[PDB]
Amino acid sequence: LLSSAYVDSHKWEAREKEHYCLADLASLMDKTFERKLPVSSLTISRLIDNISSREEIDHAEYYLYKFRHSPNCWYLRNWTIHTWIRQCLKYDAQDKALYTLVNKVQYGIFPDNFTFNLLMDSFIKKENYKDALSVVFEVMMQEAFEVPSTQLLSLYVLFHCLAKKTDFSWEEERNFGASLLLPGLKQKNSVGFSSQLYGYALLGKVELQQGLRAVYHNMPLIWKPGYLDRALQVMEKVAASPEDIKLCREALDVLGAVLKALTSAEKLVEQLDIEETEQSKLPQYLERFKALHSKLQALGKIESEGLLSLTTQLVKEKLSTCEAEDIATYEQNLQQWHLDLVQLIQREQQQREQAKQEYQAQ
Amino acid sequence: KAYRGGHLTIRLALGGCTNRPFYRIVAAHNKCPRDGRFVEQLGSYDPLPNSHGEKLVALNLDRIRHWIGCGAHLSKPMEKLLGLAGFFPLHPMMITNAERLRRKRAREVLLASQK
Amino acid sequence: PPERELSRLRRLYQGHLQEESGPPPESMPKMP
Amino acid sequence: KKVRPRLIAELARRVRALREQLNRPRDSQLYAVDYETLTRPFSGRRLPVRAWADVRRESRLLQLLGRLPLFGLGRLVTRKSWLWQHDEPCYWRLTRVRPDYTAQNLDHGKAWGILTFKGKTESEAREIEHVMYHDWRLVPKHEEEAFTAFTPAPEDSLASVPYPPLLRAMIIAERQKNGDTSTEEPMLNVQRIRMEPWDYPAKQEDKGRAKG
Amino acid sequence: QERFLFPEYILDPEPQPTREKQLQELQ
Repeated sequence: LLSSAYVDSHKWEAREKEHYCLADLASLMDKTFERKLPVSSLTISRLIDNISSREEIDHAEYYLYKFRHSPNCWYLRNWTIHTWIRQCLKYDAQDKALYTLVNKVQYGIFPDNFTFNLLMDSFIKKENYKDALSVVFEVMMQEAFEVPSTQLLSLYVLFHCLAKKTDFSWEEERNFGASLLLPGLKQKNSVGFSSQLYGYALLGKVELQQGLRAVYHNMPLIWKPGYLDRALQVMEKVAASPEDIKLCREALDVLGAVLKALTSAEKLVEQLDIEETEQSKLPQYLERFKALHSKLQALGKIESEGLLSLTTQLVKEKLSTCEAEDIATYEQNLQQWHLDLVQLIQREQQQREQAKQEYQAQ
Repeated sequence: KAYRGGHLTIRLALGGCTNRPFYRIVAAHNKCPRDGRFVEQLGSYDPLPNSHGEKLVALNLDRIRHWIGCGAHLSKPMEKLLGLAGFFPLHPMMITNAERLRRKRAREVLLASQK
Repeated sequence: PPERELSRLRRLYQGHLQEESGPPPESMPKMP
Repeated sequence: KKVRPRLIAELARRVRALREQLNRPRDSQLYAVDYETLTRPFSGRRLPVRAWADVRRESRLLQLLGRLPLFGLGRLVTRKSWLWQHDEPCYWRLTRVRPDYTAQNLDHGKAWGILTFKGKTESEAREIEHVMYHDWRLVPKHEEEAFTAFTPAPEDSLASVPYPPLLRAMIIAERQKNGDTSTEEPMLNVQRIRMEPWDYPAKQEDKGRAKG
Repeated sequence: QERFLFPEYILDPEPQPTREKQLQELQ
């Protein structure tokens, strides 16, 4: 999806590596942890640079865990994370990269948007939609939908997965809904609004079938009830918006199906007893949905184009526009990272000047 | 005896013989025993109605003010007594106990009447 | 107090609620 | 008259101090929990009844920050207790963090934020309290502005209140004795008194810590 | 802001300093 110009590694590869035997820094880290002293973020960055093979990737992830569970984990480096991801791509450890990203809690994997898009593009190139879905979910959990490139990538992956997937489990529905609603809100176009409708429909089904806590627990979703109300609000907003904006017929159909299924078919109470429940509001929800769907078809704002097809159109059209700016920002980040590494060396040598005095004081 | 912490508190010392309660309103270090040492005695209180049906209370208002200023606290019974005296606002629990008693009376009247 | 506040307290102490009591009598019953 | 020095007493004092210092327990140890018995394993004390559901259902501040970059530094964090109690937006800006790395999931530690209570913010970022509690929640990056949108309600309130009857009578009598026949009522100013809700966050900096 | 210490050239404390021996000397 992304250009080979995007996949370009030349700058990062040309980064001013300090070359060592991986066992060198491995022994250094072992000694530091035996002493129970704090390893240096710079040290772990250099080890990540010195990664040179698959078993070295394994050693590096082990040391990454050990450092993450260390005082200086507060000093992780985005360039170090990017180097890790690039090395995993290099040595075909993409499975390990995905696992570490999922266990970001245990390891601290917090890649930038550029690295997220890199991993997603690699997965799609491999055709690994099943795992591109997981990467999209991790982006959702991290709340990193700040760029149209990532937004479009996630939308395309999710719609492809929906096309190739029929049976759904409520947790999968939750993940899909969140990962669509976020970039859907980000994208102020017909595709974004249709994605918002789809995600709201899924989340409302989850809310009414499992629980609003089940919806908002650990997700980047609000706890205010009325996801179906927000869906109807989105449809009304589209209807009142300029006609060029359209809602996907597939999104409308799935929303109608959700409403129809809900209508057809220890304990704690989270809602104020005076505020009626979605279970009671369901008939009004269905009536409003029918009226709004009829109004939208009358206005012609409905779009019968396939979700995946329209997303592919948008990807082929606007992606490169995003790619150029993304690569420019990536170069800016690369030179910033080089300057930051220079600063790290400055601090390390300045402190070593004093560290020469440990026994001198004695 | 050096006390770890503690603070002055205006409270009641329960003097008097068995079945004959009588209280000395005193300002004493909160950790000290109930009837033990006390910084200063501020008044007295006779819970049992006297021959005139009066629950006599003496409050040395000057010293009470001085000690409240110095930072002495007030035990709930003393706060209630001051509220009755009008020196302090009626205690919230005094008001709410009055209301609870009213509801109890209403319930009992209804039950007796509904025979 | 407002019904909103009464409902909020009901939510907060769900499962341990006493019979909500209205305003007390204006004066002490005399118990005829 | 000269006293016999208490060398062993001094040694015991110093040794106990040093032992406590060198075995100061970790946060992940102190504030652990058993979700079966709802008892803290370190001390074996059972949590109060009213916190059982919250402990079972909700999550801790660091338990959330562990799933964010920079430990979610700069994000707005709200507490479930605050959300339930007040309709106004309450939260911390979470300016700084310091987790207990020794924890397996890094779900304990300390934090510092700018308090916003009832929609009124503060002048500085200070230490959090109740970090170890379970009633915390995260404001999503989106919806942050809408959630924090607070309309300052009219704050005008009583300037003064009447004295208690007897104090009023005392003041009036003293005035009349002094000849100050000014009949204006005596009132007690209350603006000077800054009433705060009982659940308002307290100064964690002055709070103590558990011991083994 | 940030600082670092070096696991090389270390200066280290001791385990169980045993101030009991120090007082046994004192008395």
